[PDB]
Amino acid sequence: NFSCYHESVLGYRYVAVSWGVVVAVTGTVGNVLTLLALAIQPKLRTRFNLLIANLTLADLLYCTLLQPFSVDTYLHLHWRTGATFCRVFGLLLFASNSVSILTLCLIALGRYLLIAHPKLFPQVFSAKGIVLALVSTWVVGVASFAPLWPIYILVPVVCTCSFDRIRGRPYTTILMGIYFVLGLSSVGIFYCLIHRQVKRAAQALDQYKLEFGKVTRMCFAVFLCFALSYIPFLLLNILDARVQAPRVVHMLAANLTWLNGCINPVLYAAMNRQFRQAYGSIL
Amino acid sequence: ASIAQARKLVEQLKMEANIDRIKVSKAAADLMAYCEAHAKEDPLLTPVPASENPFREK
Amino acid sequence: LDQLRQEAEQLKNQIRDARKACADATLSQITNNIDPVGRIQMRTRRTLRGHLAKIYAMHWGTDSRLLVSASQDGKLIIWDSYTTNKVHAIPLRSSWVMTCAYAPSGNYVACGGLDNICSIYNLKTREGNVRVSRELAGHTGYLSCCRFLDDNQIVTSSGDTTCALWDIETGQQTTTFTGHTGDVMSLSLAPDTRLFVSGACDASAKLWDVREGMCRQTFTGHESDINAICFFPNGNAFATGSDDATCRLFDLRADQELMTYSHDNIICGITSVSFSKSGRLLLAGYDDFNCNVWDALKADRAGVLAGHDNRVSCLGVTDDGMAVATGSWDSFLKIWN
Amino acid sequence: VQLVESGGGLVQPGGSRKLSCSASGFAFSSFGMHWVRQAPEKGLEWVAYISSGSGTIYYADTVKGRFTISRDDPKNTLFLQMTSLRSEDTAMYYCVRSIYYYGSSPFDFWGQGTTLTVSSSDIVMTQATSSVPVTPGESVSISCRSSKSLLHSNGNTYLYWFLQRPGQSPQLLIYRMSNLASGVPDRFSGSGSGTAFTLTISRLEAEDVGVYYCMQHLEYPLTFGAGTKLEL
Amino acid sequence: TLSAEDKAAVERSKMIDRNLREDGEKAAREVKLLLLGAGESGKNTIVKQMKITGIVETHFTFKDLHFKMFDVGAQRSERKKWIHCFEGVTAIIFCVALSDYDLVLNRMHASMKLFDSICNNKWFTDTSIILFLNKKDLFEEKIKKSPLTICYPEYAGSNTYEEAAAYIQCQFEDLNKRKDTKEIYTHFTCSTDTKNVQFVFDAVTDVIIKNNLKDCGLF
Ligand SMILES: CCCCCCCCCc1cc(O)cc(O)n1
Repeated sequence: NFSCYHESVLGYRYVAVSWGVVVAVTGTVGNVLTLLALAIQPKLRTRFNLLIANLTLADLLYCTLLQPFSVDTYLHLHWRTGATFCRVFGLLLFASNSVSILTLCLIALGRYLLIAHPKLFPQVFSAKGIVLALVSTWVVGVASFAPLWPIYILVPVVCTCSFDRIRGRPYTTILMGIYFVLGLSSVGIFYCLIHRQVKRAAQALDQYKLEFGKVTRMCFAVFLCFALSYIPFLLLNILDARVQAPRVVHMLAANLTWLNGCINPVLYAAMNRQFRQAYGSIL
Repeated sequence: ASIAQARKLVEQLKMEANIDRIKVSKAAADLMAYCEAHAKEDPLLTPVPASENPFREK
Repeated sequence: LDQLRQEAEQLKNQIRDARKACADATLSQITNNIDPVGRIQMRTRRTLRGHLAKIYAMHWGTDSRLLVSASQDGKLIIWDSYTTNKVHAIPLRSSWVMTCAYAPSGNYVACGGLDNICSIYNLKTREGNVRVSRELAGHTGYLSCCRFLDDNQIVTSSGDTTCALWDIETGQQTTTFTGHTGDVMSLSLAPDTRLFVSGACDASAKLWDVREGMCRQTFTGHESDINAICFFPNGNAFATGSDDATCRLFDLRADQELMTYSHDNIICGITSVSFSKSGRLLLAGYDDFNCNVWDALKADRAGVLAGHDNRVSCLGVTDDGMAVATGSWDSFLKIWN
Repeated sequence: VQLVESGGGLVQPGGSRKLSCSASGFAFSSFGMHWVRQAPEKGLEWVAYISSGSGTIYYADTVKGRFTISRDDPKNTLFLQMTSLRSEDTAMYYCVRSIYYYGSSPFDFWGQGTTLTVSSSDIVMTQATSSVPVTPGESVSISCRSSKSLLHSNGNTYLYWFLQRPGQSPQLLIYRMSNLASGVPDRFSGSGSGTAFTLTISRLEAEDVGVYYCMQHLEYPLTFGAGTKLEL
Repeated sequence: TLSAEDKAAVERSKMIDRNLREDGEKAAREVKLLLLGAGESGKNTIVKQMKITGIVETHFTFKDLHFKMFDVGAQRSERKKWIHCFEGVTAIIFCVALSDYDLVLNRMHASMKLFDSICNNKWFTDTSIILFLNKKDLFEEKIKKSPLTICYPEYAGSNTYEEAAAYIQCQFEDLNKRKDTKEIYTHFTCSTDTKNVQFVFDAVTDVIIKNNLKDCGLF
């Protein structure tokens, strides 16, 4: 019952297992480094950096608890644990994914407020507002997926424990669409507006003569990483509720969504001015 | 211009050269004696019990 | 003109010879016999947060419970040390405050800075709101240290190489102290109030007659600017802190340097210097973000007070010697004991 | 500094009124304000208290709910909305200043007084003698006692002494039972121990004739003494 | 534990803290600018023109943005012991005139030295600089009176305004020993009226945008 053995996946299990191990290792090391940097430096507890800290918590939780089990199941094509553990594993996985998406959206909003309307950011992100936002994201991530407690099983198409696709279809598909629109809007629009503001500020100075190469790269990297990691999975499991696609597309989507936990630490700590130089000097 | 400054400097140095002075040993002994006499009434040097301390713990 | 230069050189040589004759025994040799003070452990009993900019100076009240602190945010905050409560918050006219002072009787608190003016505030006015009493103008350079000689007259040290004594009620400087080549950076009154000593950027400290109004002695030996200076409790010695990363002890009667407090690992300047009640300890702030407690008699590092994230800008030991409060540029005052 | 107050008059039982206190000559926005009422012939009786910024409001249990105390800092005035009065509410009402910080002198200034006439656990403070004859140039000691010791843990004996000159509002003499109020002749010297207090006058002279009211401040409601009247 | 007036004092302290926080938040939004240069380089002329015994504070307002300009030229005292109090200033305004060759006590080179010291000061690593190349108008005839050869023997271009002005701008910007950390904004005021404040606002908003980008991690 709890097996995903198949001939089609025979030539694809090893690559998925290797990629999962790489994702686990890289995400874990990056997130623990980020948390150590936050803990060591009291100046990194900035009003904005708490969102990045929450995102780091989500990626760390995923890449530490959920990913090893998934890669083990991929390797052995068998859900070693029981259904009682699935009911928790699927919920934790999907809550981690939802919290990561929501925190990415909130980071985009915070960046847009900082760059376009600096005098406004404190108002929305007030003293109690930061804890309010983090708690709201976490409670949403857990609650929106808890009702699927009876629906979490070892889905064969993915060889890992998650929500059954056939019977949870309506609610789960609506939830997935709500992250398709919300996430891709809150990322693309906000980063485009940030680029617009930066370009306008830079251009206003050109008239006194007789968008930097970094901001554009950073925005493009953020949006492209989010899209590549999430949109394939959401699109595949929204457009095709019935399980008839080959077993590789779902596994490819699983790999791409795994990429998010591995990459977010890079984009949000490694390329960040505050973390990079400070922790490098400390080392 | 500089004549006044030079005169003032010379006068000040001459006034300084006429001050009384004592051996360094006597000065060091006096400092040591003062430090020893008031050692028992120095809280930083000799911490006092928490009851007498006014900056107690939370 | 050259005759005056030759006479000055001869007088300086005579001063050097006379001071050399007095140094019969170094302080280190005589104090080597005494037992050394053990490692001094101090912890932050209070953290007086509330300032939103660099702390540049602080002063204790004679009651050992009230202290004042000035900062670039433009506020003088009078703290209740025992409970961390704010007692007052004076908004300065000019936010470039480089010093502050608490009157002996506690009625007045004064401050000044780049505005070139020493302001005096009434803390016990009938109206109930601390208000400026008088603005002592007349200086040509930034103020670096103010100390209330009396409830009616104070002595100020400016950045124009001059220290002046002010009559608060009249509002004009009765006596002007001149003779510093460089701008004065700190000041300290003798316990008996008859004399005060100031150190300037010319790497020399001067001893002045408050009443007579003339210099008495000049002490040299520092390699760089003297940021801070303090009187030994007995009143017959004072310790200076300079940018060359060494504190030194001068004696008035011996009229020469007496001991130097330097360490190889200490390479940055001193921002403030203070003495313990008995004088056996010589605390001094440093630009390396922490203060070091120096054994005033053996010159050994008896302890360290770390805990500030930026340069420590001021410190002072209560009149009863119960605590030492250090203020730093990170806008936090911590009271150790 | 000056505290005018008004609003008094003849009121039928069960009516209402809005006493007004106008503050002029001091930073009214930072002073806690009290309402102290004195019966036509009895001693003072605390009524209500409002802190700076109106954060904390207290009422005497005898008048809780009946009255409401409010302030308007921009208008520099203190209000006491009183409703459902009774025969016991006929009394002078004194708008009493109060500022609380380390070393302050609360109750330093008292309003003139408004005459309101209505048509027809607490610490107990007792004063030994109601009246004591006095002569100029003599020394007089006035003794007071509380129910429980007023020496709080921090070391302050929260007891106050007030002198009510005949026909004038009382003025603070001594605060915390040892500290001397500013502007007094300095002859008075208050001293005492826990739960036992006394006030000493050296070289008694004219203008010292009046009634002396003790007041604790350890915890609300504040309780005044009956009063000791000096007679020449 | 606390008595009555102890609680009252704690309430007073909390009120004072609230007022302190409000004032600090109000002051944080204000833009602080430091004004430097020689006294005769047109500092007074520009500050008085562009207005909407110690430190002189000037207040402006432009596009709902509040400026604080600290003209410290009156401090005829040793620097390096009060400059560190200007660490947090958002930007530094530097006024240099192009009509100072005649006065020798070497003025153009004194301005060069001052610019080098102020740009490379350890307290102004991040603080961007805003140059004002004043006295442009009369410079047009002054250069005709004295070609640029009198000041730059290494100058290779022609003795014309369009070339000399650019050469001077590159000479000043090259003096920056740290290109990446801080940027330099140059403007040829020529005693114009509205362009000075507009340029200050544009440079300030660019600096603020880049500061936010650094803080939020985009840079
Ligand atoms: C409604 C919000 C959805 C957020 C999307 C989370 C996607 C990660 C979940 C996942 C599922 C799966 O079957 C296999 C696998 O590796 N990972």
